[PDB]
Amino acid sequence: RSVQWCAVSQPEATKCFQWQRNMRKVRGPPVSCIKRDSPIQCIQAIAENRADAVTLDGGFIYEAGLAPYKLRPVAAEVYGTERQPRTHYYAVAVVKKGGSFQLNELQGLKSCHTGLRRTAGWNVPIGTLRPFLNWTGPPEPIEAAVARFFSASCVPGADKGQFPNLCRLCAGTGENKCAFSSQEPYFSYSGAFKCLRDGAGDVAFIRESTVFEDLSDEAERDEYELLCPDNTRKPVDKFKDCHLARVPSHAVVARSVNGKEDAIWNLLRQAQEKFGKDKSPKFQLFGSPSGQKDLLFKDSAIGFSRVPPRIDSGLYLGSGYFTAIQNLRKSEEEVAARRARVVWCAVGEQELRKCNQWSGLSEGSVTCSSASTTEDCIALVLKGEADAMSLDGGYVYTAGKCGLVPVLAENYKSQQSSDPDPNCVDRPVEGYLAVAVVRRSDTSLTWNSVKGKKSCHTAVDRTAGWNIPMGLLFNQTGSCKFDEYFSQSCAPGSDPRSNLCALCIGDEQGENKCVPNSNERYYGYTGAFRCLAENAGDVAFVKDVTVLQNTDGNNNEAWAKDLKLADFALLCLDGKRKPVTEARSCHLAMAPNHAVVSRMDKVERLKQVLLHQQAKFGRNGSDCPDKFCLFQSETKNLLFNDNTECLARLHGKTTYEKYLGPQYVAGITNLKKCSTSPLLEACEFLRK
Amino acid sequence: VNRPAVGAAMRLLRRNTAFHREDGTAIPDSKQAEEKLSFKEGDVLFLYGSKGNKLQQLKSEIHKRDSDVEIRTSEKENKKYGYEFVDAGYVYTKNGKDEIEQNSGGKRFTHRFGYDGFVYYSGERPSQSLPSAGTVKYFGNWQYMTDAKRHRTGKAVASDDLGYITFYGNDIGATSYAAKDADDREKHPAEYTVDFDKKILKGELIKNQYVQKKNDPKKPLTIYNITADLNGNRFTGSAKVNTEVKTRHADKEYLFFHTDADQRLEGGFFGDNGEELAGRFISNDNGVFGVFAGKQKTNASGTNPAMPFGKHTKILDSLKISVDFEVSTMPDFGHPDSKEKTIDLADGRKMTVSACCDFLTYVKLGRIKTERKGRDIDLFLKGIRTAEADIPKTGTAHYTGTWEARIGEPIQWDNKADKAAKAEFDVDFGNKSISGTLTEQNGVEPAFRIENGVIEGNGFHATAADNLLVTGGFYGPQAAELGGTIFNKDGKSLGITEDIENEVENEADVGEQLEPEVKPQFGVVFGAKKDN
Ligand SMILES: [Fe+3]
Repeated sequence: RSVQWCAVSQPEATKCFQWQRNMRKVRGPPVSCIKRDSPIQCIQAIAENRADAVTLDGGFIYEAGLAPYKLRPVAAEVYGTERQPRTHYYAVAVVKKGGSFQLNELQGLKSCHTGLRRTAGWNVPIGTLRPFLNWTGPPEPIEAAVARFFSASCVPGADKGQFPNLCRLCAGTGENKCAFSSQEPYFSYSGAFKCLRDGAGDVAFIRESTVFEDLSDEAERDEYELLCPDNTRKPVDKFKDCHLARVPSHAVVARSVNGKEDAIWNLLRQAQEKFGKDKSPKFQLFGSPSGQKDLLFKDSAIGFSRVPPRIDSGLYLGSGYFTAIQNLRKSEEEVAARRARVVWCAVGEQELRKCNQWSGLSEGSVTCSSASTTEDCIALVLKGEADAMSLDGGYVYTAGKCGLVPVLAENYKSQQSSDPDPNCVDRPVEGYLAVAVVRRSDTSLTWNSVKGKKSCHTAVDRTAGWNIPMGLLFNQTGSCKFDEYFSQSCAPGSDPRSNLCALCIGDEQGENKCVPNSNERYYGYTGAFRCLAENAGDVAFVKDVTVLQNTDGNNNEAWAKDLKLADFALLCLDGKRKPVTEARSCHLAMAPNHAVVSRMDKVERLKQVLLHQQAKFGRNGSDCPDKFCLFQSETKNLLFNDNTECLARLHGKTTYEKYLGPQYVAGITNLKKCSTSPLLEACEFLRK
Repeated sequence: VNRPAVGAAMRLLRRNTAFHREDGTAIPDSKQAEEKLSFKEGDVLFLYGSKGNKLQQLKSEIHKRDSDVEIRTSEKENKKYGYEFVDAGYVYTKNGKDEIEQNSGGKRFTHRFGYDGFVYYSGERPSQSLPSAGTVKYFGNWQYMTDAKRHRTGKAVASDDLGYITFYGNDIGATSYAAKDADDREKHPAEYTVDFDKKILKGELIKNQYVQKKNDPKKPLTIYNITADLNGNRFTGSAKVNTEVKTRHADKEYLFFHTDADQRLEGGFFGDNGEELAGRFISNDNGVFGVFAGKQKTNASGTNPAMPFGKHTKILDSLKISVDFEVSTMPDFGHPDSKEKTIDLADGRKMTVSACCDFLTYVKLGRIKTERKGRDIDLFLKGIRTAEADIPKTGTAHYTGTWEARIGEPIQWDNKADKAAKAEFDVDFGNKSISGTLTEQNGVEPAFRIENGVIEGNGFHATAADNLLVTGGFYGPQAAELGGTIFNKDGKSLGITEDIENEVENEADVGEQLEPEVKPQFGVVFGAKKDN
């Protein structure tokens, strides 16, 4: 199909024509530019179905994302040598020869920014020096109403009319005195670097890849330096100790739906292999007709990695830089609240409403915001919208390998309970003991007798439901093909159309099949343990204590009344079948706990909320026969788990590789070598 | 609370579970604001129109609350009973954003969970009559909706144990469709034995118990017994639990269903054959609003006194001419009921009606009109059958009464068009020889001249340019009042199914129900009381 492109620099719209021209002389897709003056018109046009893609820096991606356009990147550009490629460019502050000024004293000095709301000219620098402008700004936006701080200042693209300072030093010579154009002699890193070479001002706010990209005379370096954050100023090329923001890189965008990661990634990979770094003289896609820099694309850059089908603007832009792009346009007595509200993330309605009751009693110190499945509750705890949740070990893996940490862990009551323990907070965790229970009515079945039968387990991707059993069955078989194992099976959270979600029933009307929330009757521990006892599959793989808490009508409902514990016995690895009461001897394996995952932001704070509105207000110790009941309660295994007889003291295992145990990480790395996951691969993109 | 109608619906009972005081602190001893809620009686949300329109009114109310949510309807069970006219179903939604109202100081004072919905029952064509001889057996289901207390035992045990999915029963109205212990395919059936010898109706109301492994036969526990007393179309009476509940299950079912409904069970047979059944009730502590509905066994053996129409003989009718001409039947309350009343009517705007002399209130007929497709002029015949106890077919009757003629769009005439609202009939009971005068211009001879309206068995053709036809019907005390319509208006006519050459019984948009005739252009509806 005809794939378009949205220029912004139409005088320099020649790295646009040359593209389709010396691609049509090869064969040519029907490309064209649809020019405008400012980029925002391009974001509009693409949202307005008028163009396909234009690359944006940080702040512009943010503005291009939120409603009502919802733009999504596809291809994150790569910066560095063809041997060692990365996509994390930096933003630094260049100065005069000696200068004698540090970044903390810029009162009246004559600055040179690079463009309104860009992450090396405006957002990062402002946020860096924001504790100095001191603007009570519900009225009086930042632009200059508080950028009186500097007396002289150049900031292209600024509204020339409103404020006097923001393009004085911008020598635009006419109505372009202030413009966001290609004809502003002080616009890009090169212009807002000549705004320091000309000595007209001192502090340039630009990338790290220019001091060597436009200073060919390699003796003129030792005077220009980089204004560091750490109260000092170090020589230029040591920038891994002097840079100011590990921002992400200009990332070609395209619409939310029909944005075509595929089409433009295809033509872009052809061009990446054909016209990339150090190649033919047929208009490489990285170069410049001398006089300008980064001409409506990027220059001095090798290529662009592909951004997975999971990443959308909030995820792409990081977490630090996203909190920073937001908490400047809201007042200091507002965005100091957000750093004290533990926005909790539930999964599915029922624990959302448990969470709302909590929010009510919380004293306004714990709000709530929910999601549908732990994949998406992660996709929230990432982009800032909810700073906590709790999940079963296999999910501590799938999450920690997305860049989070475990904070506390549901310290289950291990078999050696023997008492009510008051110091339940600081008794380090013990994992759980995952077993494979079966009904001794049928006596033929042995260990070798698992394949091809009817059997249902407790969860997908959790440790005791889909990865300790099927891991060992893979280690014996070798065919990591997961539906061929069993004839009919109820594993909650897989596809619903397979021969692997045929033995599930769902909800009341019978619609929510295998959905990983609490609406799939046979989901979760008691869920699989329903699927078995109702006699539709043979072997169940579940945590042990459930076969202990589903006799004597311990669920006093229909299905768990009338049942006896002398009616099921365990499996083993040999083939015997002993009595369940001592699963300490012939279980299926050990496994790690669940745990409360969160971010490195707000982790000294989730030791000030959860530590004393669970230890108190909290199921054994101050109230809740009546008010809170945040555990085994009126509700069962929602938002926690109903053996959660405390919350933990994780004791150092922040780096989950230090938490999950080096053996289970090995297991799940052996497993997820045949099975991908919607998240894991995108989030392994987000560590490149 | 027993003023019956076509369709009712109670709305779920969302309880105010917001701890902190309105403006203060946490209503002093640890409680919520509304720590109980029984029902009221400004809530039976009467409905009207087509079943789909009633359902859609409920739907639109929930929509008026919120517009993104999805409604979990009732259909996916009720097919199991193959209903045709009456339904006792449910609507609800659990996609709701709960109502929060906070205070300035951060505190909160109102919190209503999002679960929103109704239970409802809807009937069509109330049974103007009933099977008469022997007993009859209906099968069908019910639905209920309880109050919403906060501790139905005093231990706050999980609201999953006692029956229902979480948060139902303890913080909102415990309900039926959200009950999840039964023979999960069929939860709540019920059976109906009706005996007209004593004009009574007994019924058993059953909640299927639970089978561990989904193979066994059911364990039916009858939860509500029904003793109802007939009154034509409707029936009043009492819903009350059995005692097996109170004895065995004093912790699971004796804890919602625990007070009778004395004189507070209403219902109506629907289908003009009394072959389907609707009803409702509310337990006398206003704690269980429940609506039920059943249906014939489809093996309908006829009754010997053929009261219920629909493959038997009509007894009482409400006949209404449609919009501007044709005639139709409007479903029958079974109730008798207007000169220059300049007040509103249920049709939408200000009825300026003129219906004269009221020395006969049993049968009614004549003119209904209403001023602000359209509705211009209204002829009605609302006539109730005779009470078959007063005065038998031995005697003599002289009827005088009401009369009204219509022609269509051209200028029409009134009761005094005969120079007097006479509609005069002479008949002998012992011979059933209805005759008399229904004047067209003046007298008997300058009118339609057909007489000797004998009655054969139940059927009849009382009559009072050859080969004409006129029909009537009995009203008041036993054979004591008379009246009907001329069966000679146009190609079609007035009264019973239109004589329009008998091509298709309204199987299309043409209306070609019954037998042919010739085309004059004049119609009249008549009635009269006995004199002696
Ligand atoms: Fe940049």
